[PDB]
Amino acid sequence: MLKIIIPTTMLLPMTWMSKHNMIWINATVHSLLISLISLSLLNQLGENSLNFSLTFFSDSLSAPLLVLTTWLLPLMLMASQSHLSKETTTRKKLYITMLILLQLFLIMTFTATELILFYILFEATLVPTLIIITRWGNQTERLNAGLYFLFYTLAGSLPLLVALVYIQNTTGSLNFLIIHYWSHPLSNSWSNIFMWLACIMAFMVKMPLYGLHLWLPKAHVEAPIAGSMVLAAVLLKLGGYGMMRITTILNPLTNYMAYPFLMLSMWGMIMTSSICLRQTDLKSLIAYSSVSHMALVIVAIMIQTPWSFMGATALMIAHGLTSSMLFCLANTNYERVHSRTMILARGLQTLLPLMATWWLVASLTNLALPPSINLIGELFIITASFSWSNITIILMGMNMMITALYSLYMLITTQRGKYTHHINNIKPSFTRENALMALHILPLLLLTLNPKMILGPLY
Amino acid sequence: AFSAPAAYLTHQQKVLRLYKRALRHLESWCVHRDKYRYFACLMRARFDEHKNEKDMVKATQLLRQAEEEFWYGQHPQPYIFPESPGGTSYERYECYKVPEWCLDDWHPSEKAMYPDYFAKREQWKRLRRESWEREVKQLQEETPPGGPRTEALPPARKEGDLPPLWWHIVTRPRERPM
Amino acid sequence: VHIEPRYRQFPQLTRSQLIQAEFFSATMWFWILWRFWHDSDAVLGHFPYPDPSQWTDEELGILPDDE
Amino acid sequence: SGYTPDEKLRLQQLRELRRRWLKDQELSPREPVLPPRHSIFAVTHVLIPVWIIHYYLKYHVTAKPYTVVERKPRIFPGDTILETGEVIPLMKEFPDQH
Amino acid sequence: SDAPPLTLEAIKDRVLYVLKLYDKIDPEKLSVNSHFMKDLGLDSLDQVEIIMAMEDEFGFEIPDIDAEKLMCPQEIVDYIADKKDVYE
Amino acid sequence: SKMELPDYKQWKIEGTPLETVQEKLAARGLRDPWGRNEAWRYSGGFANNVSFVGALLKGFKWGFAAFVVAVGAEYYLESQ
Amino acid sequence: GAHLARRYLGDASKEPDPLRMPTFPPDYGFPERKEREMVATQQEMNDAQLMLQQRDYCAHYLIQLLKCKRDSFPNFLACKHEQHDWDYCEHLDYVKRMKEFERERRLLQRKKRREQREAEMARG
Amino acid sequence: HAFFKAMLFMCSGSIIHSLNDEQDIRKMGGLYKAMPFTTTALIIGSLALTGMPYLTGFYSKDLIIEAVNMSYTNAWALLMTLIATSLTAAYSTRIIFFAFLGKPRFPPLV
Amino acid sequence: SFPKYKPSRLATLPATLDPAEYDISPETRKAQAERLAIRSRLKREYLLQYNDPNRLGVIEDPALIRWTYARSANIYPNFRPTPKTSLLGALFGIGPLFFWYYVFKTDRDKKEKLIQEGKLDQTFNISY
Ligand SMILES: CCCCCCCCCCCCCCCCC[C@@H](O)O[C@H](CO[C@H](O)CCCCCCCCCCCCCCC)COP(=O)(O)OCC[N+](C)(C)C
Ligand SMILES: CCCCCCCCCCCC(=O)SCCNC(=O)CCNC(=O)[C@H](O)C(C)(C)COP(=O)(O)O
Repeated sequence: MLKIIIPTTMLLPMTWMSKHNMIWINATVHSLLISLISLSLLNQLGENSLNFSLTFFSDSLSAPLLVLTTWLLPLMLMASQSHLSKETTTRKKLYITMLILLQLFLIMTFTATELILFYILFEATLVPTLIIITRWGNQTERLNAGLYFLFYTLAGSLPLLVALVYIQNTTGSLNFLIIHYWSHPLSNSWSNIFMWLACIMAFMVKMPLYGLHLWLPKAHVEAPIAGSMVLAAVLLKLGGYGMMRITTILNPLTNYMAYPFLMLSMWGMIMTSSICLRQTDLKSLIAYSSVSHMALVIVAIMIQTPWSFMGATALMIAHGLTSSMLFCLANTNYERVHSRTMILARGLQTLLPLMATWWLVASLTNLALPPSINLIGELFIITASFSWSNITIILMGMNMMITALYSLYMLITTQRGKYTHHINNIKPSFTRENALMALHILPLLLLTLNPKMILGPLY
Repeated sequence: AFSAPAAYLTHQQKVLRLYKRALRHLESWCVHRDKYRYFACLMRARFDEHKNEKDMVKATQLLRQAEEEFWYGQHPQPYIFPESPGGTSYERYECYKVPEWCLDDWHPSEKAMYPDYFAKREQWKRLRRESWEREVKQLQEETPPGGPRTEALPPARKEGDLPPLWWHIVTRPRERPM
Repeated sequence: VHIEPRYRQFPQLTRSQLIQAEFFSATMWFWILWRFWHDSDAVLGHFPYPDPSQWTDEELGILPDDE
Repeated sequence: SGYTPDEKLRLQQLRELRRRWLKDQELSPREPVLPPRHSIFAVTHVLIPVWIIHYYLKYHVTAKPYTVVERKPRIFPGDTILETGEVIPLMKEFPDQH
Repeated sequence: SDAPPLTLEAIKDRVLYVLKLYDKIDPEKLSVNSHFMKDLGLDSLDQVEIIMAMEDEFGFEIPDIDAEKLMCPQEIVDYIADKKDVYE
Repeated sequence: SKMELPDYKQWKIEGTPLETVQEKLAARGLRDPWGRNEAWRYSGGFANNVSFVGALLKGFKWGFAAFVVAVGAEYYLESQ
Repeated sequence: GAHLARRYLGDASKEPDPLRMPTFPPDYGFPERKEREMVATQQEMNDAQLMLQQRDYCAHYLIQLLKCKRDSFPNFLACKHEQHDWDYCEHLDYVKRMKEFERERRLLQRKKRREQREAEMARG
Repeated sequence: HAFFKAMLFMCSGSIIHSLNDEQDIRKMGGLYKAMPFTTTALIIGSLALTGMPYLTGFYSKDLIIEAVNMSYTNAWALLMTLIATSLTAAYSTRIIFFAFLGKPRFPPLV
Repeated sequence: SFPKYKPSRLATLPATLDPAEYDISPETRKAQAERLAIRSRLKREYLLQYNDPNRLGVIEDPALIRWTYARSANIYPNFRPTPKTSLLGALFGIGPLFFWYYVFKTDRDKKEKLIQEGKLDQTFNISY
C-alpha cells in the first residue's frame, strides 16, 4: 500500500521546496489527489482483508478511517491558512510538516499488521499533535493542555506496552492474523484481570472514557483549528480501532470485565449531555458532545455483537465528519469576533444566511436525523443494547432527548434572536469557508446514499 | 422606552400606574363597551374618594390594600396589544431589522445600483465624522465631576451642533424594515 | 376591486360576497332538508328496539319453578 | 410634570434628524439600475415523470420477484374467472326471510 | 394592500377627533397646543384616561414613563409619529 | 383614497345602551364623559344584529323553498 | 342501562355476568333446540375476504351487498335493497343476543330463588 | 375532520388579517354583516364540527358516539366522552357569539 | 380581607406586594441614588464607545469575562474538601453508578437464569 504512503513522504519535500507563496496551493492539490488515490481501498472482500505485505494490510474497518484521514488533511490545510497569514515562511512550512507527519503516522497506524508496530505509530502520533498544540495555540492554557494531553495518554499506554511484550513471550507472535486464528480463552485469575486492564486502559483513555476524559476539553479548546479537527475526527477513533482489534484475545473475561466501563459509559454519556446544556464556551460544548458520542461507541464495542460493531463503525465515521464541521463553524465566528463565548455574537442568521444554513445542517446531523449515518450508527447501537438488556432503552432514550436540546440550543443561541448591537466587524462569508462547509457536509449525505461502505467488517 | 428612568417612583406615579392597570384589567373582565364604561366610572369614583388625604402614611396603606385587591382580582388572561411585550406580534419583525453598517460591506456591483442613496449615505457619514469631536467635548463639559447621576443626555446648544450620541438613535432600522 | 377605509362606519360590501354567502347557506339548508327527507332512519333509527319483559317463557324456555 | 426644556429640545432635534434620515431612505425613480407554451406544464411535470416512472416499474422493478405485490381480487358467487373460464356456483338457496 | 401610510395630518386629525368627544373639554376652547393641566384644568386621572383613549384609538400601548410626559395634543401626535416612523 | 373623518357631533348616546349607563350613573351622582366616543359602535350600520338562532338559520328560507319545489317535482315525477 | 344499576347496586347474585355467560346448558330449559345454520361456505367467505369479524351468521347478505356494490360501481346509490337486507339480518342477530341475555337472567334468578325455597323447606 | 378544521382555521386567519393582526375575541365585535362569506363558512364549519345531521362531521362523529355507547368499555371514559362532546358545542358557541354577534369592539379605522 | 399570595422560588413575590417598598426611609433613597449613579456611569462609558465613528470590532465587557472566568477557571482554586463537599461528591458520583450496576446485573442474571432453564421464547431472535 506504499502507493499511498510514499506520496505523503513526497508531500514533505514538495512543501519544503515550494516557492514562498505557493505552499498552500501545492499542498491542497496533492492532498486531494492522495485522497482520490486512497478512495480505491473501499473495494473490500467479504471473507478476509487485503494483505498487501508482511507489514501492512487493509480491512473493511480501517479503509473508511484511512479515507477520512486523507480527506481531512486538505480540509485542515484550507482551515489553517487564514490565521497563519502573518507567520513566516519557515514556520508555515513547519506547520505543514507537522500536519503531513501526523497524516503519515495515522496512515501507518491504521494498516499495521503488528501490534508493537501499531503501538509505536499510535504513540508517535503524540509528538506532532503536542508540538502543534503547545506552539501554535493562542492562549497561555495551551502549555498545561499539552501536559494534560501527554501524560494522560502515556500513563495509559506504557502498561499496554508491557502487556504487549508479555503476550509475545507467551504466544510467540503479535501479528494480528495469527493472533486471531490462534486465539484461546482467557481464564479467570488476577493475572488475567490485570492483563485485561493493561490491554484495555490505553484505548479507553484515548476514547476518552468518562472519568478519564479531563484532558479532552483542554486539548480541544486550546488547540488551533486544524489541531481540534484532527484531535476530534481521527485521533479519538484510535481508541475505538484499537479496542475492536485487541478484544479478540480478551474473551471471555470481557463478559464480566465490561460492567464498570459500561456503567461509566452510560451514566457519563448522560452526564456529559447534561453538561452541554450549561456551557458558556462554544468549543467546550462540541468537545463534550464528542465525549457523549464516544461513550456510545464504547458501549457498542464493549457489548461485543455484530450489530454493535456495525453501529460503532458508522458512528465513528459520522462523528468525525460532524465534529470537524462543528469546530470549523465555531472557528469562523471566533476569527470574526476573537472570543469563544456563545452568547457574545447572537442573531447571526440575519447577517450570514448561508452560514446559518450550514449551522442548521450541522446541528440536524448532530442530533441524528434520519436517514443520516449518525442515526444509522446510533440506532444499530441502541438495538444491540436493547438485546443486551431491555432497561438500557431508558438511558439511551434519555440521551436522545438531551442531545437534541443542547444541539438546537447552540443553534438558537448563535443564529436566532437579535444581533448584538456593538459588534460591527462581521464581514460577509468568504468563498473558502463556504467551500469548507460544503466539502464537510456533502460526503455525509453521499455516504448516507451508500451506507454499507462505513458499516465495517461485520456487514 | 424613550425617557430616562428616575431613581424611584413617586407616590402619585404609583397610584396612577395602579389606576391604569386596574382599568385595563377591568376592561378585560367587562368585554362589552357600555358595561365597561359603567364599571370604569365606578372605579374612577372609588379612586377619587380618597384623593384628598393629607396623611401620607394612611395614603400608602390604602395603596397597599389597593395592590392586594388588584392582585387577588386581576384577570388571569388580560388583553395585550399585539405589539406589546406580551402580545402575539411583540418581536415579529426583529428578524428583518438589519444594521446600517452592513451596507459598508456590499460589493461594488451591488453599490452600482442605488447610486444616489449611497451618495446620501456618504454625506451622512461625513456629518457624523465632523460632529463627533464636538459631541465628546460637550459631554465632557456638561458632566458633573463625580460622574453622571442619570441617563439623560443634553441637547445641542451651539450654532451648528448636533445632540451628543445621536447616530444610533437617528439611524434606527425601522418598525417594519422589510 | 378597490375598497377604501371608513373610520367608524360600516364597511363597504360588494354584491358578489353577499350572493355567495346567501347561496351557500341556502344550499347547506336545502341539502340538510333533502337528506333528512330521504334518510330519516339515519337520525330516528330504522328498526324498533324491542323491550325484553314482554317475552313469554315458552320462547325463552324457562321451567315453571317445579322440576 | 411633563418634559423639562432640555428633553423637549433634544427630542425636537432628534426628531428633525430622524425625519431627515427617513426621507433619505426613499428611492429616486432610477435607483434599481439593473445591469445588462400553454399546456407545457402538463408535459414537463406530469407526462415526463409518469413516463419515467412507468418505464422504471415495468422494466426494472418488476424484473425481480415480489417487488410489486398486489392483493388477490375478491371473488363473489356467480362470478367467472378470466383465465380458466370457471364460473363460481351460487349461494345455498337463501332461506328468503322476505 | 395593508393599512395606508399614516401621515402627520391624519394623526393630528384623529387625536383632535378623540379629544373633542371628551365631555370634560370644550371643543371650541381646545387647540393643538393646549395644556391639559394649565389650559384645560384636568388632573392626572383625566390625563391617564386620555392616554388610554389614544391607545384604544391607535391600537398600540404607550409606556407609563413615556405617557406621563405627554401634556398637549401636539406632544401626543409627535410621540405617535416617532413611534410609527412617520415623516410626512 | 382622500377620505375625511365624519363630523364629530353626529355621535350621540341617545337610543343606545350608553343612555341606560348614563341614567344608572346619574342615580349615583356619577357621570360618564366618554359615551360619545363609543357611540359609533351602535350608531351606523352596526345598529342591529341577528341572534344566535337567527344566525344559525341564515339561508333557511331560500333552501326550504328550493327543497319544497324539488320534493313537489319528485312527487309528480314518479307519476311517469 | 337499567341492568347496570340492577347488577351494581342491587343483588348481583341473580344478575347475568357478561364475561361468564351463558351459565346454563343450552338444552336445560328447552326440550329440544334447533342447530343454528349458515348459508355461506367457508371457502365462499374466504374468497370474499370479508373480515374475521364480518364472517358472522349474516355473511351471505354482506357478500351479496359487496357483489352488487362492485357491479354497480359508478351509481353508488343503487344497492339500497341489499344494504337493507344486511341490516335486517344484523338486527335479528342482535335481537337473538338480547333474548339469550334475558334467558340467562331469568334462569339465574329462578334457580337461585328455587334453591333458597327448597333449602327453607328442608330447614323446617 | 381535516375539511372543517382547516377551513375554520382559514376563517380565523381571514378575521385576523382583516382586523390588523388582532387575535383576541374580546376585541372582535359584530362581523356577521361585515364579513358575510366568512360568517357563512364559519357557521357551516361549526355545525359540521358539532355533528349536525347529514353534514361532513355527522357521518363520523355520530357513529363514533353511538359506538362508544354500545361497547363493553370504561364507564368513566364514556361519561367523559359525553361531557366533552357537550363542551365542543359550548366552545363553538363561544367562538360564534364573541366573534360575530353583537356590536363592534375593534379600533375605529375599519 | 382577601386570600393572601405567598411567593415561592419559581413564582416570586411581585413588587407591588412587597412590604419593603412601602415603608421607606432616607438611607434607602440615598442607596437608590447611588445605584442609579453607578448604572448611569456604566451606561455613559458604554455609549461613548458605542457611538464612536472610529470604533471597529467588539466592545469588551469585563462583566462577561468575569462571569465566564468564575464559571470556568476560578472554581478549583476556591475549592476546599469539606464534609458537605465530600459527601455530595461521593453521593452524586458513586451512587448512580452502583445503582445502575445493581439494576443491570439483576436483570441480566434473571435473563441468564431463564435462558439456562430453556424458557424465554427466543423464537425468531436471529439478529443480536
Ligand atoms: C476515574 C475512572 C477511571 C477508570 C475506572 C476503571 C475501572 C477498574 C475496575 C476493575 C473491575 C473489576 C476488578 C476485579 C474484578 C472483580 C472485583 C471484585 O470486587 O470481585 C470479587 C473479588 O473479591 C473481593 O472483592 C477481593 C478484591 C478486594 C480488593 C480489591 C480492591 C478494591 C478497592 C476499590 C478501589 C478503586 C479502584 C480504582 C482506583 C482508581 C470477585 O470475587 P473473587 O472470586 O474472589 O475474585 C475473582 C478472581 N478470582 C477468580 C481469581 C478469584
Ligand atoms: C379589577 C380588579 C382590581 C380592582 C383594583 C382597584 C380598586 C382600588 C381602588 C381604591 C384605591 C384608592 O383609591 S387609593 C387612594 C390613595 N390616596 C391618595 O392618593 C391621596 C393623595 N392624593 C394624590 O396622591 C393625588 O391627588 C392622586 C390621587 C394620585 C391624583 O393625582 P393627580 O390629581 O395629580 O393626577
